[PDB]
Amino acid sequence: METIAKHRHARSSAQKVRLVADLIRGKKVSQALDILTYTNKKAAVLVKKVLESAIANAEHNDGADIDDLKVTKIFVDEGPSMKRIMPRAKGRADRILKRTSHITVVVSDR
Amino acid sequence: MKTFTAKPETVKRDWYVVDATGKTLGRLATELARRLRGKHKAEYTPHVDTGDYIIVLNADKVAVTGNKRTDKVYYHHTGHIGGIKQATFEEMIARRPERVIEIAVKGMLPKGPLGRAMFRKLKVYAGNEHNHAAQQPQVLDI
Amino acid sequence: VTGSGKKPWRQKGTGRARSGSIKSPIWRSGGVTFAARPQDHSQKVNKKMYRGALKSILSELVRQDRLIVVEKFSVEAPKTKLLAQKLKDMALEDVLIITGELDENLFLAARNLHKVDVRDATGIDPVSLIAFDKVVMTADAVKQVEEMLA
Amino acid sequence: AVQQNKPTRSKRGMRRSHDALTAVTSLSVDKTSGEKHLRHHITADGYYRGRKVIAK
RNA sequence: GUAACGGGGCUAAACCAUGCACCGAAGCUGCGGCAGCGACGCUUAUGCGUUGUUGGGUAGGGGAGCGUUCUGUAAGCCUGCGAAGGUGUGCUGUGAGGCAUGCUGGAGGUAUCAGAAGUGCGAAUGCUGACAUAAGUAACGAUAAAGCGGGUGAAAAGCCC
RNA sequence: CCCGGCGAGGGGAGUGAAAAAGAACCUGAAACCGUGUACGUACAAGCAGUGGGAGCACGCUUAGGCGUGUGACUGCGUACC
Repeated sequence: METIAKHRHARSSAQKVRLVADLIRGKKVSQALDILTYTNKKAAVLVKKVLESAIANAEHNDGADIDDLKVTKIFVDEGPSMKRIMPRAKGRADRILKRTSHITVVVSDR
Repeated sequence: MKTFTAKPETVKRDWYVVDATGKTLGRLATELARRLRGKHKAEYTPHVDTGDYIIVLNADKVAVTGNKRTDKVYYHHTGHIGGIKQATFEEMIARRPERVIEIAVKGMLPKGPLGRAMFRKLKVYAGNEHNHAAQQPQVLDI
Repeated sequence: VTGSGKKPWRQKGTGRARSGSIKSPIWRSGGVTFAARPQDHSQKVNKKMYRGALKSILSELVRQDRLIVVEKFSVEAPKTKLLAQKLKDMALEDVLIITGELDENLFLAARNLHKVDVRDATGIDPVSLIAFDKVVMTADAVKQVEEMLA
Repeated sequence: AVQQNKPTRSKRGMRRSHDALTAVTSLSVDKTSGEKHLRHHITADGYYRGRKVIAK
C-alpha cells in the first residue's frame, strides 16, 4: 500500500526543489524528516510539508504504521510559468519567467 | 552460413622468446608485428586480438645497415614552444635500448584501442635474462 | 483585408525580415493569395450531343428491362396511401413516372414518397433517367418523347 | 562573448554533477533532555550539553 | 613541430632488364528479380513461347501514379457489441502508401466509379503560439548605517513599541 | 473526515456511464523537463552513422542456436539548402 501527497503550483523552479528531493529518496520517513529539518533551503520547507501530509494520509486513509513507512518515490515536475516584463536600459523590455513546480511524494510500508 | 569469427574469451595465446642479437631492426620488427596481430593464425579476425605474447632479449644488440647507427634520428615534441628534441640511434641504444625495438614495432601495428592492446603483449629486455619462466616461453628462431 | 497600408517597420536597421504590409498572405490574419470569387460552373452542351445522350440512355434502359410502358397511370384521389398501394401491386419501389399530362392528383400523391418522382414528358433529364431503378412511361408519353428526340 | 552552438542536455547534466547537496552526517543527542540537535548548537528547547541554557 | 618516401622502417623493401604468379573497381562473367524500346510468331478483345538490346544525370521536355478536403452514387453501407482523432504492434507493395489489430477516445465515418480543388513544406534574416540555450550565471537602481530588547505572528534583518 | 497558517495544495468519502470529465475542466499530438528498469560508458580523439561483431539482459522454444533492447572492438565515412 502506497500513499500519495502532492503540492501543485508551488512557487519554486523544479531545479531548485530537485536538489532537496534527492536527499530523501528511498530513506525512512523518520530519517527523512530529520534531514529536511536541518537543510537550509526554502525548498526544504515545501518538501517537508508534503512529506508530513503523505504520512498523515497513510494513518487516516490507509491505517498504516509510521515506523514502517519510507519514501519509495519522490519527483518534481515543471509547472506553468508566469510571464512578467522587466524594463531594461535604452527602452528595451525583457521577459521574466516565474517558474513553478509540482511536488509528489509517495510513502509505502514496503 | 556466416563466416567464422574469433571470440576474445576463447582464443588461445602462446608465449615465445626471441633473441635480437645481430638481427636487422626492420626485418625483425615486421615479424614481431605480424605475430602480435595474429596474422599467422587461420583464426585471424581484424577486430579481435588473436596474437601471441613475445619476449625479446638482447634488445641493445640489434643491427642496422649502412650509416644508420649514427645517422638515424628520433624526433619528438614535448608540447612546449621549444619542444623539438632529437636523439640518434647510437644515443638511444646507450640510454634506452628497449625503446628502439618498441618504437619500431609500435609504428608497424594498427592505430587505435585494439592496436594499443596488441602492443601490451610485447616484452622487451636489454639484457639476456627475463623473469617470465612461469609462462614457459618457447624459443622462436625469427 | 481590413487594415492600414503602413509599413510595419523600416526596411533596414532591425534584424527582422522585410515587411511591407500587415495584410501579406505570408502573415497570420493576412489575405488569401488567390482569394476566390463567385463563378459560374455551367458548361455548354451541343443540342445534338444532348439529344444523342438521351437516345443512348433510353436504348440502354430497354436493354436492361428498366423501362416499363403502360396504357395509363393515375389515381382516383390525391392520397399517398392509394399510390403506395398501386406501386406494391406492380412490384415497384424506386420508380420514375412520366405522363403526357401532369395530373394534379398523381403529383400530390407522390410528393411525400421520396423514392417516387412524377414528371411530364417535357421534364425528363439525363440524370433522372439513370438515378431511378425503374422508369414507367405511359403510351402517350412514349409518343411525345419521339418528336422531341426525333 | 556568446556561444556559437547550443550546448546539449548532456553537457548541462555534466556541469551539474557537482551541484548535489550534502546531508548532515548525524545529529547529536542531548544528555539530559534527549532531543536531537546540531552538534555544538543549542537544542530547540534551550539545552546544551545538559545544562539548560537560557530558553526565554 | 620531425615536416621534400603518407608513416614504420628498408642496403633492398632502391634502380635497370627479362619471366612467371597473385591482389585489385559499382568494369566483365555467374545466379535471382524489375522496367523501357525494338523487331518476330498475323499472335490477339494480348499476354507470352520467345527474342535481341537498353536503364548515371542538373536546367528542361514527355509518360504514369499515391494521398488529403469537398459533390453525386448514399433515406445505401460501417458504427455505443465502440466512429473520427491520438499511441503501439504485425503484415504488405518498386515508390508516394495500403491492410489488420492491442490500448486510448466516446460519436460520427464512408466503399466503388466519376466530379471539383484554399491538395502535400525544412529552409524565404518567412508569420503566430509554445518551449529550449547561455544559467541558477549577470543583476536586485546612488557607499546617508545600522545595533539590541520587547510585542504580534505558522514564520520577524525589513512590521509595531 | 484528515495533513496544512480557521491558507495554498492535496488524500479519503460521496455524485456520475466516466472525476486519468473537478471547473487551470471533451479529445490531449510535438518540441521541452522528469522518475523507474535493461545494457553501454572514466588510456580515449573528429558530421556521431553505416558494414562486420563479442558479451549481457529478456521473450520464444518438443535444447530448435530465432526475435527484441543494448553495442566492447573493427573497415569506410568532413551535415542540409
